[PDB]
Amino acid sequence: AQYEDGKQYTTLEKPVAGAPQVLEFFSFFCPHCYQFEEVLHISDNVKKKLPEGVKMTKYHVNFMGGDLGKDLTQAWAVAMALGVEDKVTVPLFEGVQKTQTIRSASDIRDVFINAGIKGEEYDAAWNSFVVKSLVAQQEKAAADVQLRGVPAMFVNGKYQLNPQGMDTSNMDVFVQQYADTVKYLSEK
Repeated sequence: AQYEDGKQYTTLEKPVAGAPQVLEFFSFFCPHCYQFEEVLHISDNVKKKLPEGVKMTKYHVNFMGGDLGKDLTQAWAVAMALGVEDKVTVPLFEGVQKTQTIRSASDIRDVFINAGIKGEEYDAAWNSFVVKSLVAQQEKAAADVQLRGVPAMFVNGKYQLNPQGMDTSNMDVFVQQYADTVKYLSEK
């Protein structure tokens, strides 16, 4: 065919019931994730091709960057709770990978302050039980597909995007092929 299991995607031999429709995993420590967000705008181009009613989920992971990795998963939980994903994603990536000015939870906090979230409300979110269960969700979803690498995308709890099986000569063409694959899998 044109889309083949093992080629643009793989199939989970252990499918995950009740999973988010489009589920993306990343780490602010992850170099291809930086590309995916900053150069390729994968998430955004996928959304643009997704059908009516399809919700998109993105979670952070713990298995990169040790102690700071976990802080970043909690901070992403804070970002999701406050709905400020689009204001911190770029400075977190650049603070971790470009300028390397993020070395502690306090430096992560600074990024939110500079993006205009108030100290009081950041610290309240950070310590909140709603953020705790939001961290729990991120971990459980990763555990469900027994995730050992990022970037990763899963469709309908049963298909996993396979970007190595796509041409990378042209970055634009790579993205469209990627988003079209997500759309195809979505309609399966």
